[PDB]
Amino acid sequence: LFTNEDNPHGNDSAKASRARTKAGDLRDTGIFLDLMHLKKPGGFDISLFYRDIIS
Amino acid sequence: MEELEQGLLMQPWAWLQLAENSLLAKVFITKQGYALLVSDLQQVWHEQVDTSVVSQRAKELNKRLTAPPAAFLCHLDNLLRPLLKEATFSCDCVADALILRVRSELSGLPFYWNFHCMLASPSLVSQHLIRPLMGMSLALQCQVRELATLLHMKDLEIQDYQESGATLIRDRLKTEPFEENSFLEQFMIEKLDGKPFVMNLQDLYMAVTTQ
Amino acid sequence: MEELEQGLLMQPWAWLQLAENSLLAKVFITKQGYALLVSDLQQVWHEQVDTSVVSQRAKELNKRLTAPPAAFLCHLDNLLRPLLKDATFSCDCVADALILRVRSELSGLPFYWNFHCMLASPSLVSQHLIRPLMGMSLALQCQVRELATLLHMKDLEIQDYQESGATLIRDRLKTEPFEENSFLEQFMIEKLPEACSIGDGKPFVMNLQDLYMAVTTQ
Amino acid sequence: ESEISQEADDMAMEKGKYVGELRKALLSGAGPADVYTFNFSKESCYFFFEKNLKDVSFRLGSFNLEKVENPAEVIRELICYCLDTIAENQAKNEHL
Repeated sequence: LFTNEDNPHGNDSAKASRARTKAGDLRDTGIFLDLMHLKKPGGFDISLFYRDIIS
Repeated sequence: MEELEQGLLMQPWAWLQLAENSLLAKVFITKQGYALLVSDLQQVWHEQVDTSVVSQRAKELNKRLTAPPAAFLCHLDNLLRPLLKEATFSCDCVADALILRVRSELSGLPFYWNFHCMLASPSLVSQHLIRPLMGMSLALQCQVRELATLLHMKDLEIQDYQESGATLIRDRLKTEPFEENSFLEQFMIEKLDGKPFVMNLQDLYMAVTTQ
Repeated sequence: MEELEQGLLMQPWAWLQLAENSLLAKVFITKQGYALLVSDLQQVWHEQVDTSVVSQRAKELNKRLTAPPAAFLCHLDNLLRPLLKDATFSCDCVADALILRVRSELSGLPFYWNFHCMLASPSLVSQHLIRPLMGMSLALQCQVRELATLLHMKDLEIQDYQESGATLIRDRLKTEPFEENSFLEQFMIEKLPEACSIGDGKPFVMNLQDLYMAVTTQ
Repeated sequence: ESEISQEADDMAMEKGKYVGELRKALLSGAGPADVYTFNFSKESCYFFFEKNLKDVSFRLGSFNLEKVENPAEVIRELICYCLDTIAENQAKNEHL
């Protein structure tokens, strides 16, 4: 998954919690996701929120 | 006794734009002589003397040019007018024989002028000026205490904001119980020339220097 | 040299026990001696004499020095308490020459001794008695402003909590967000006459001194 | 070059401004708003000129006089040159 959003979760935290739950579900299932900087390549400025449980 | 210094202290300090040192000088030349208070933070020129030095400077270099003291005081008043929005003085890196050099090219032939300077008195920096600075420090401490009390009561009101609140919380900004040790540690460890002093306190100094 | 000012500015701002005056005077116990340092930016009266000159003035100008300098050094060294345990320093403010007669009295018969405020050293004073202004600015006038900004972001958090729910109900906590300009204006117009707190220096010994040591640490 | 540095030191001004003032004062051109007081004191037998402004007296220059012995020839040559340059300007005007 590639996008310019380092943390698109300024919206309701319920959506973020549901996304985290689904990420845990797919990790249990065996699904792995990839995201990396697009807006500002380099600088480790990406994945402000996704750095928690996505690697 | 108090009239001249009281009137001069209300006058704002004039930092000279020389871009090589810090100059905290007061100028107010309207009447009762001239108040040319030149100070380089180490020696203030108490140049409140009578017309003796002005006359000797004007006559020892000009044997054929004379100007009245009224013209002199008018020119002194008009000296620093286009500078408070050049009359720049340049020092040198030479030994105790402090000879100021003015090599401005105005007519092709260099103009010669001597800057008389006396010995710097080491008994000029411990009597008065910090006492108003201690008053300003006390005012700042009172402001800090008021802001801390405001922070504390706002924190108490925030404690009311979790039972009637539960709004959108990023979960990375929870309010822990206030601890004095952590407060002091964060105030001490982390958030702990002359030019920054003047260009940071020229505006603030006029606020409390009156009362 | 590079040890008297470093080993002397660390003295906590402690009021000397004068009978009448309330001057700000600090001196720190130094193994090499003592030098009363005062800083107020207008006129210095600081006791600092060369060893040689006081040596000749004691050998062939002062006949009252009936106690060796070792006794004075021992008394200076064996003084751990800054504040008097209960040797009152009296002054006679009757003329310009403020002769602070320091009655050297240990226990019993008061030894006869007196001070004299001569000219201080030019180099050391001119080099190290202008620093406190910049030391105050760079540290304190940045820390205080950062505290004010922290209050400002706390107010921002309060206001965008309010705009995102959690509407305040009771009138007791119903208070407007703080403004620096309005606070300064109301201080100048209303509470400036009643906020003038000088007295005898109540915060000078409880808050000013420690924060000033924090300022003068660097 | 006897008394010019005071007009650059007292009011602390550099060259160019004085050059421009000389060029726009010595040549043609005047301002109705700014009155000019060219006081040539014949009664006192003392030659000097003053420029008054903001009710203060300053200095502008000094000009000692030495009588010339051939004024008629120089004036006649001056008027002849003026007529010649009028003719040249008119000829250039008609050619243009």
